[PDB]
Amino acid sequence: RFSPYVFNGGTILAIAGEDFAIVASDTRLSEGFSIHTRDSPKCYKLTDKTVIGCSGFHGDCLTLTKIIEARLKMYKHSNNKAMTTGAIAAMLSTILYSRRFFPYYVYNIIGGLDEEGKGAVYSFDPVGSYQRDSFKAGGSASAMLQPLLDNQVGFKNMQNVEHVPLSLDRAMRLVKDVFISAAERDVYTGDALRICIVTKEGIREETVSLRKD
Amino acid sequence: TTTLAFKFRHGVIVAADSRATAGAYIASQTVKKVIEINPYLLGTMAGGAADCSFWERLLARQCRIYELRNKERISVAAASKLLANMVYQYKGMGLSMGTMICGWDKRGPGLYYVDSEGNRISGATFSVGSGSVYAYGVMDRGYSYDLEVEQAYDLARRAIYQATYRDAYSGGAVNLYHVREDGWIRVSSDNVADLHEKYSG
Amino acid sequence: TTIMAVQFDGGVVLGADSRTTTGSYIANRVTDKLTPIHDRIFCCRSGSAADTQAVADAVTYQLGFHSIELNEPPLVHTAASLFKEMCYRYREDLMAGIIIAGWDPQEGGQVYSVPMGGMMVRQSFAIGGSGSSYIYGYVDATYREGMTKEECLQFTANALALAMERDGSSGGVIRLAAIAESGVERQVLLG
Amino acid sequence: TGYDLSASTFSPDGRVFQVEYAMKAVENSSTAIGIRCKDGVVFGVEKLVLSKLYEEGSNKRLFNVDRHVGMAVAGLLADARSLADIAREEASNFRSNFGYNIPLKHLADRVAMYVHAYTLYSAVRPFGCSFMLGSYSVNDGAQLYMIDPSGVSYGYWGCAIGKARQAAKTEIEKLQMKEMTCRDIVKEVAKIIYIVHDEVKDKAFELELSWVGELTNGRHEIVPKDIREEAEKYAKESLK
Amino acid sequence: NQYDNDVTVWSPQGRIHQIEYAMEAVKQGSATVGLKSKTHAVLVALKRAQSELAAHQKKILHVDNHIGISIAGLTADARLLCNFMRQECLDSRFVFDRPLPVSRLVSLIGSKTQIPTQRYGRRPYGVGLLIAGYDDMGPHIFQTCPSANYFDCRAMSIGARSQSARTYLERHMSEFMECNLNELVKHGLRALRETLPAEQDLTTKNVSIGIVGKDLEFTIYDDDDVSPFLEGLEERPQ
Amino acid sequence: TQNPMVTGTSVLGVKFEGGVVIAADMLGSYGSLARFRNISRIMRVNNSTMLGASGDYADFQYLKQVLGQMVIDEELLGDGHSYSPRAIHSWLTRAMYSRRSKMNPLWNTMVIGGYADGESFLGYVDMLGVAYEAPSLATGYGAYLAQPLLREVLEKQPVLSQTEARDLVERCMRVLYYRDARSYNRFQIATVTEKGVEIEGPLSTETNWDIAHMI
Amino acid sequence: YDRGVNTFSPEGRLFQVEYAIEAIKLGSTAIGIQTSEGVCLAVEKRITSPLMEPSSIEKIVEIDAHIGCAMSGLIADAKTLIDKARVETQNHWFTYNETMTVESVTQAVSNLALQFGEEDSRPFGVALLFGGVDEKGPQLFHMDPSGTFVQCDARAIGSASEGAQSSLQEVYHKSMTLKEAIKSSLIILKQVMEEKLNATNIELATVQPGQNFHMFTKEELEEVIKDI
Repeated sequence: RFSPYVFNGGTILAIAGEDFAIVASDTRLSEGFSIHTRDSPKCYKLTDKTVIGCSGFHGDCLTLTKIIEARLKMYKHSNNKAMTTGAIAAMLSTILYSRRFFPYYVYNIIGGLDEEGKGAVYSFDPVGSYQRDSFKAGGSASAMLQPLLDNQVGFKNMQNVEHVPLSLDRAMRLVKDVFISAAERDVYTGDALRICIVTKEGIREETVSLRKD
Repeated sequence: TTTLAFKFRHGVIVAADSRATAGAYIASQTVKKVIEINPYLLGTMAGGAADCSFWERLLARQCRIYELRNKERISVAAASKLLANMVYQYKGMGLSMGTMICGWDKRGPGLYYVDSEGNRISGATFSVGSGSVYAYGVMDRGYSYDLEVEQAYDLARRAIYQATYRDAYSGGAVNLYHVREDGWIRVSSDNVADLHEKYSG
Repeated sequence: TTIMAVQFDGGVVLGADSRTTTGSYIANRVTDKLTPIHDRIFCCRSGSAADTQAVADAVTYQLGFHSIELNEPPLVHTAASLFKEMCYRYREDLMAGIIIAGWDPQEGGQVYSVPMGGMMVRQSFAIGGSGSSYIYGYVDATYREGMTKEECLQFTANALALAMERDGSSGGVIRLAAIAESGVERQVLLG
Repeated sequence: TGYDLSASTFSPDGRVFQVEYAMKAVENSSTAIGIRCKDGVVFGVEKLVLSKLYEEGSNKRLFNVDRHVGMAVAGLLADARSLADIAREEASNFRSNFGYNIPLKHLADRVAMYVHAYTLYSAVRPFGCSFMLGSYSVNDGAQLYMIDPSGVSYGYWGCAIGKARQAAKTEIEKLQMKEMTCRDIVKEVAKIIYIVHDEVKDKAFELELSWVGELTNGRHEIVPKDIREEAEKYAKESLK
Repeated sequence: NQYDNDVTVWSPQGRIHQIEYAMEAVKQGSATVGLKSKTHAVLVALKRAQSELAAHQKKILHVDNHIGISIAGLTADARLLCNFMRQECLDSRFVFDRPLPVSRLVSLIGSKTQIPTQRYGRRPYGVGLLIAGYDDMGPHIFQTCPSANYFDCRAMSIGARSQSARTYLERHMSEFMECNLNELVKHGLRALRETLPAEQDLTTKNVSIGIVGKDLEFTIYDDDDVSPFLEGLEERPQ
Repeated sequence: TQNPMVTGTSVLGVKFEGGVVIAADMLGSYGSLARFRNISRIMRVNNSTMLGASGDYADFQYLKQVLGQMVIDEELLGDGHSYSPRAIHSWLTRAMYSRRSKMNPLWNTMVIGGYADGESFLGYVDMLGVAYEAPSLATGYGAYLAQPLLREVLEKQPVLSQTEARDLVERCMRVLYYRDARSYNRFQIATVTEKGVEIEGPLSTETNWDIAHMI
Repeated sequence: YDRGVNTFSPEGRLFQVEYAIEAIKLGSTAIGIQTSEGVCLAVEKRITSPLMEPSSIEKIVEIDAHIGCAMSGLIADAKTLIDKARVETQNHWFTYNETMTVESVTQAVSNLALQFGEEDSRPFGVALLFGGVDEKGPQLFHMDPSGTFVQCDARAIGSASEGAQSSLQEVYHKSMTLKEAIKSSLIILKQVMEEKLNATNIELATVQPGQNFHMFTKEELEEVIKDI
């Protein structure tokens, strides 16, 4: 019959830093056993201090992106100020519960800066719960990426290894290596990488290619 | 997932794990399940996250409106009653929600149990989740009314340790809240591995 | 069941079997499968019966009302548009084999086809019905561009003859319709 | 008179003053004429700049409803805009439900019923507009219509709507309308607009000319009036 | 005079006096002047206050990234049409994913305001909009009316005693078209300083200036990018 | 539409320098019977963009009607503004999404090609609301068959000429005639430029059958 | 004539709104003063009977934990508006996890301060003073029945507001302190009131950024009274 869902895939990564938020994602849009394109960035710049990525069903990703932009403009044009990160998190959670009985089949990650100027990653689920964490991997490559970030960021399951805070460039090298290592084994991953970095001075972007198969 | 709650002479003990998986895949280890409703009300997250979060936030809204209209702090049975009447309006439509309602009352301590099946009851001990029966066993071993404060703390800590030990769907940090007569207070947030080293020998 | 519509230079030529069946039982041995809407425009139906009869009644209503408000002869494409709109509006419930044809003063004879889907197309010839695939097999063999009236009558005669002979649901008797500038000539043949 | 309040009541002699007051409201508005030729319809509106505050190309009373149908309104402007929207909506519905171009008589009857329904009830007023409808078709030719504020809608060869309603059709009828192509009728409408009210009561006016017919292949648009510049090189010769 | 009560009733001269009373209600607003160059459209309004301690009531309010409006007349209808304006912006921003042409927006404003001028039960809107925008063909300065006869201009001014402003626009509408932003803005306040009695001077706190450009987003200013615009002036020729 | 009665087939479109060429065939097959062997499957929108689709042809007629009404509406605004093809792509995507959200799909698979203001555009719209941009589109089985030829040549050469693209479309339609059961040896080529929109005639292919002489 | 909300004047204006502004005047007075240390605010109760329990009549109500209010005119229109603000504040915290700032509160109230309409009811008869602390420090806000909302630094309302504003502009400047503004306000109160100032006549409402909770003074106000 008509099915309302299809799995487009995707891979979204986020890291909460000391004063930074790094969000990176591949740009492959595929379906079944074919490739639609090799250029579709899942990352989107909302404000100067907020970047969202959306994987899963692609049409709901586009629609949700547009509705979120609309409500951003509503809040600013009503209240003369931009949102914080957690306010956007609460708003997205209320929307995802507002379509409870016909869900968005979409994974969501909001990264950005708080009002203290520190990194804050809000993870999500297709029904609309959320929490402030340091790092998440969204998409089909979630399990391929989470234990390595437990190894490096959390320093978990290690002995006599002290806690050094994560710098910027080390995190960049981490993101490049984890997407290479996941692109070696995942099929929904490759050809590019759209890396977005949130500082206290704006948004930086950077495109790192991958293997072409 | 395993929560429990038991009241005694000096208020109410509330403890839970922080593991919330996605089927056979663990999503997180640090899910703060015990939702802070007010400076005087505490709800938990028991089976399904979005329903617990949304309907307890709506309950907090309605409690604040009640207080601002009546200049008066709401009772606990009131909160369980409003929550059951709100949730019962979607019966059969597939909401999973099994939280508990705790708070201090003019009658004193308050402990109610609200399901998405609408099973609004009071009681003295409760435990919700997949590994809840483990917690029932170890708590009803260790239950009395005349316990002390550190006794109840170590009791609930032992309880969540046993529940996360035998069940696979439970783990993470062990939260521990304590309701008083004036207001609730976070006691601790203990990790399981520390408790295993501490209690194993 | 099997319906057939051929235009020529002057006008159009229609044709159908009769034999309205239910299951394997013939409910009606002779049936007026072609339906006048306006005095120069017919339609011939297929699929379910009651659906097509209700659609024919509603189209007759709207087209007569529209033609009286114009105080002018209607267009064949207008009735094609009305059938297209009403079939597409309720395509989840309808099974229509409608073919609209008829002479027009502005545009001569025209033939439009509406299948079960709801699409609308102008053709030089049309089949329709479940037992139509066979004469559809040779309608691209025997047809010649630029027939006369008698050639079209003989063409549709052999077409409906072979369809009524071969198909089980088809059969009955041959009904014909001749529409041009002049007048409407209907006859019932057998052979 | 008195007896003039609601649009549903009658008078003791039997007419509606709301209709009459709505009719002579358009009398004070600008002069707008129209005339057809043997293969097209020409519009033309005497339009005025206020003093120095306009832009010459704003708020043009020559609308364009359909591909081949447009208006030449006069009266209250916003009411004409609303009625133009209703005309666009009706032409869209006919195109949706019948798949070809709207015949002008049917369109005029539907708009006339809309006008009449707004004359019927008491909660609304009659419209303060009076406009033209021109069209062209290869199977129908040129048809030029005319709609009062009441709803009486029928056809002409020529018309005028404004102050000089009589004073334009005084000399519109001495035009040899049948044997002329509309390119001549362009400078005809130019001289008709230019003769009436050069400088008398007001200071300055401005000319627009809408244009539909066989030369546009069924299109309806404003002329390139600047191209071939038919008014002023004839207007300076029409002052003597 | 018994017929001069309601919107529906035609006058025996045909002039709806409800419309002219709405016009006179509009004429009691603040002074404001709108004027464009070929590349930059600037609208400048005047603020007023209830008291000395009180703040100044703002006139220029934001609408969209390329649309901003002036206002004179009622405030409830102003925010009502503001909400409708923002809604009409973000609807086509959602559907077509483009910024709007200004002309169809103001036609929507006229069609919105037509029904409260024809039926009974709602008064016509006392409104003083001056709308600056950027479609593909550059800046536009439109003005409105309670009669919904929206006007396109190159330089207008509405409110109280705006006639001297209009004469200033007459004697500098040849000059507005070529200059850049700075002297364009000080031409605008060399209309606003004649919208005042001459025994006082236009201060900081009473004025606001909004510039939208063909590459510049619509931005409102108050005293702070305006103290740079308030220098570069001479006194009035007393 | 739950069940498509009369389906089209694959539609091919690709950019080149200053234009986009789109071609699809003329077949109205119902199930397996080629019932309607002379149809048009490409709408010429006003001056810049252009629509080609697959799937249920009645739905395509419906969208043809609605888009024609919208385009004629904006042209009769008389404001000098038209639609960018990306605006059409946005509206069509929103329309298909709000259509499928009510559990009633329009069985379509659409290709929008448009050239406006120097920049080419080639847009895709799915039934499920999946919409994106691509230098080369191929729908239905075309994404299975002629898509690697497009991605071969565009990787080997990122830009093209008009003639190279036209010959490449000819080769891809020849291939789709070679191994698609829902294909037919009669097709129409449409090309947009800055000079306007042109639909060519019902062209044909030239096949080879020399492998049949082997066993 | 002037007979209804759906008819202008030959010169302006409503002519229903004007009678609402006239219906401001009947109420008891209230004074708030914005100070960067925090917003102080005062009111008169106008107690009739000793049976009339003084803490029961509400003048300062609590909308948010850092937002006060004061009412002036018809009590029940004010109660409706307070009810709606109490709803809407909570919805803003709901949908944003933050405090609705007081200007945005007042925009939300003044959205239907004039939505008066009986077909397609009457306009409201109360003017309101809003005091609160947003991110930009303390805020003091003054609206009207006509929805024409503006910020005021030290606004006085109601009966005898003329000489109140006069002697207020006599004493006010920008850099006032807290208790000085408190005693300066209650001086003006006991100049405009008719009864002897005591613990039951007036009540104060003080909000501070470091003292956000408890925007009220209870019987220490006696001690503030006895210092004059």
